Amino acid sequence: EQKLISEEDLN
Amino acid sequence: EVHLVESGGDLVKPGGSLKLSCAASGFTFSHYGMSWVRQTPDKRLEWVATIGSRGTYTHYPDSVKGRFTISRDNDKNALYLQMNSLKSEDTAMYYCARRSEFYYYGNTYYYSAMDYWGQGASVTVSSAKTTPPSVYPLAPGSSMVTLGCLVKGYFPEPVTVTWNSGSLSSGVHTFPAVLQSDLYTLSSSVTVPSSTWPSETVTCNVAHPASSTKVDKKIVP
Amino acid sequence: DIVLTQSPASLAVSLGQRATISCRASESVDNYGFSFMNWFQQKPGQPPKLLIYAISNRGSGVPARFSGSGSGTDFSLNIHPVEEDDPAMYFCQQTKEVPWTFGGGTKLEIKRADAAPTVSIFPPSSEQLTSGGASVVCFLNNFYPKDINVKWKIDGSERQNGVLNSWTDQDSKDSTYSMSSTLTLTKDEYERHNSYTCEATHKTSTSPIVKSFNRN
Repeated sequence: EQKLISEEDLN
Repeated sequence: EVHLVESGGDLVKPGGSLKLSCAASGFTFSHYGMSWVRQTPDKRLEWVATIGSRGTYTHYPDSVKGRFTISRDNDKNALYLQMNSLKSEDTAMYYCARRSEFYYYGNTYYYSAMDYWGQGASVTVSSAKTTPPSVYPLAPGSSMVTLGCLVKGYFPEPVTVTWNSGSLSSGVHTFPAVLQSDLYTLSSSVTVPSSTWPSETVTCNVAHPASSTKVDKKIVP
Repeated sequence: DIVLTQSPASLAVSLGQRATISCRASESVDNYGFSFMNWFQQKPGQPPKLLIYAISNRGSGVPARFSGSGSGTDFSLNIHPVEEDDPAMYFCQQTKEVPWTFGGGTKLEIKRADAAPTVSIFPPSSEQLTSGGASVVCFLNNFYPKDINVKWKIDGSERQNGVLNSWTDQDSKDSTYSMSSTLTLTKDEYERHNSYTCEATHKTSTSPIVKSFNRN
């Protein structure tokens, strides 16, 4: 899967 | 849904300063890192700033390094861009954008994907004075007819033209303004059936935010 | 810095055809298995719009007609088929490292059938007049291709001063272009002479389309 996300969902 | 609205655009003499603000809404502002990208008349887009979600990390290109500073107030859902020692080269359209990172096959990576942009804020750095434009109607010399408005001698860009306050959208042609010895000039034309004019009014709405101008020249036969 | 070179600079494609814009990078943008290559679409008067991210991922609300390909230092944007809605500016940005530089941009225009310009000529306004000014406006609308030429004749003689030209971007509804030419003169210089003519010469004919009026 490939998708953009928030910096928050990053960690 | 996601809405970013900019403000603070204006004319500024060299060595001056300006503070652009960007109103964010429709998503949890505090979870994303925002950015600012400007575009000059030559159309080239140039990333100028970016701040982290919490607002602790920030970074800029050697371009505005030391003169610009990005900031955010998550409680007020707002992004800001303070500009100092403004050169004429900084004149451009300033946009703010949301950033998204990347989920690549089971892991996460900082990506800096600007997925949403505000309408923009025009910024001009010139010593030239602010001059309202002169709005002149353009009616036929002697099933359809073409009309237009002349907008001469104003500075700086931009101005917004409209016909019948937006009622007339099709058949309209608003051309790019031209630069003539520190004074822009542009025209707009609208074509309508001979049935609607002069039977019904035809007026153009012009406006120069730089000098708080707003003329409504009704075209007459 | 890692500069991107976009080619071609502009492009004309018929409706339903394929449009292929390229983007080449200075250093390698590859990393972790992907590449920080991004494409934006900027329609005139609007803020750029995200089309693709990470080489081939479509942005939200971006139809499959748009696709990205490439690796290392070479990438390209593909639009097949091309629709009326596409004429715009397209940039390719990189984000593998600061500064995150945008490509030069590629202008995409719909290639359509030739069309003759609709010419109109307007006399200085009653106001501009009782203000010491006189500008003769001439509109050349909805024509194709973009290339056109205008000449101003006063009492039968060309003039090359006081003229201001401005082209619009390709219209999205009828793929036609428009141009505005303005001859600006002094009030007395205007009342001096008497017959003003606007003369257009477009690929849609060898015979110039002329419109004029007598100050009378």
